[PDB]
Amino acid sequence: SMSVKKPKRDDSKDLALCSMILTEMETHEDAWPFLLPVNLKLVPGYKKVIKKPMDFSTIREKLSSGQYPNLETFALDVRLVFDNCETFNEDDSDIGRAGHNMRKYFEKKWTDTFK
Repeated sequence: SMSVKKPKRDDSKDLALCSMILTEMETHEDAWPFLLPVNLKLVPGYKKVIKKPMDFSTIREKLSSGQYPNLETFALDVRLVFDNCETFNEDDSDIGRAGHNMRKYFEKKWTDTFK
């Protein structure tokens, strides 16, 4: 509350460490469905169904330009990528499986880096 603060967590490395995690996601072999925005002209259904499209390139630009106020907002957009993928893709598809794999990969890095 006013003039009563929990001890200050060092957040000065967060930007750099989120960039490294994002690099590792970008270079994963199952990243290919997620590297660029879904083409809303060429993928029937996507525009209407997926209210908040997100992809790694968009996260990378947001990161590089100070559009994440903190590391939680960064994790929200990464998770959004996988939640969108599950909304639109069957579990038993290459893209569906890619999404589950990448989410698992991300969540381990996240815990190991920050928890």
